[PDB]
Amino acid sequence: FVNQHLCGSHLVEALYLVCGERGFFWTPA
Amino acid sequence: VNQHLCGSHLVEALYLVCGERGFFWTP
Amino acid sequence: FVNQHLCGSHLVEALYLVCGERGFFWTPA
Amino acid sequence: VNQHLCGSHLVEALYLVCGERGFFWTP
Amino acid sequence: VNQHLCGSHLVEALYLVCGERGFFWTP
Amino acid sequence: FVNQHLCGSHLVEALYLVCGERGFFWTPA
Amino acid sequence: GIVEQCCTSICSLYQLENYCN
Amino acid sequence: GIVEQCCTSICSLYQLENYCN
Amino acid sequence: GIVEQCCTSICSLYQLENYCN
Amino acid sequence: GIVEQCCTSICSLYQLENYCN
Amino acid sequence: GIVEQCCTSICSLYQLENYCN
Amino acid sequence: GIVEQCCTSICSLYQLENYCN
Ligand SMILES: [Cl-]
Ligand SMILES: [Zn+2]
Ligand SMILES: [Zn+2]
Repeated sequence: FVNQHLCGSHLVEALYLVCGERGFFWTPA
Repeated sequence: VNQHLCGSHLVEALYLVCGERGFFWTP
Repeated sequence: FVNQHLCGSHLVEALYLVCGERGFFWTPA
Repeated sequence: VNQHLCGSHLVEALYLVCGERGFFWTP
Repeated sequence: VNQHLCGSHLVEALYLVCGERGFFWTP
Repeated sequence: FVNQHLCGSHLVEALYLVCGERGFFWTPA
Repeated sequence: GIVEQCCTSICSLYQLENYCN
Repeated sequence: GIVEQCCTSICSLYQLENYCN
Repeated sequence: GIVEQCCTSICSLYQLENYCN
Repeated sequence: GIVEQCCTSICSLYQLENYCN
Repeated sequence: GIVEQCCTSICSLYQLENYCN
Repeated sequence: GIVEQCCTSICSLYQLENYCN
């Protein structure tokens, strides 16, 4: 897996792929 | 319509729309 | 709505979503 | 084919292809 | 399913998954 | 065509579009 | 859910913000 | 239009630049 | 232009909408 | 190939890394 | 939070998975 | 490599095409 900074929509999409059917929470606050 | 690709677009769109308040993604 | 810098394809996609059926113009010059 | 998702990909592609000259998106 | 759009999503996903080791895309 | 820095998934997608049926190799090492 | 409402029809940003926190 | 020409068939970058300004 | 307003500065949704058709 | 395996069904990251170098 | 861990710092796949449901 | 040429420096369409198959 990539070893780098992931930000914004890129981070969100990464969570999407990695979490799969579990889904995820995106709480950037 | 492949739900998975649509999902990708949906979480991007929700990133923009929700901003600070964020969202939960629960298929 | 997000309060942040939007650039390149990210800005373009943001316009896509926000403008909807109106469409938009992308004139970065 | 869902025209909206395709549209998303299309405006990204046009971003790259058109570059400086830009484009108008008018569904 | 339009194979081309799916392909777009696939090469993004492979970017993330493969990271350093990279990949070959050969339709 | 755009004259600018292309990085990460952006560079990969650019290769996707530009190379078409030839495909491409993504070797960032 | 968001997938059924928005994957066959187009959802606007106003319909999409329903799914925010 | 671009949607009909390019959403069922694949458009190359050369066909896509038709739709630039 | 849109780059100075929304990429170098931050735009609101309304400023962003100034660039719709 | 990756297109047939993954464009009709969902591939996980574990199935996707099969296609890495 | 996820921004400090994975956007300002780098996250592993496991750290990234701490934010799944 | 492609990162030095097109991400740290700018690539033309031809330089970018050096990385097609
Ligand atoms: Cl799609
Ligand atoms: Zn980006
Ligand atoms: Zn898509």
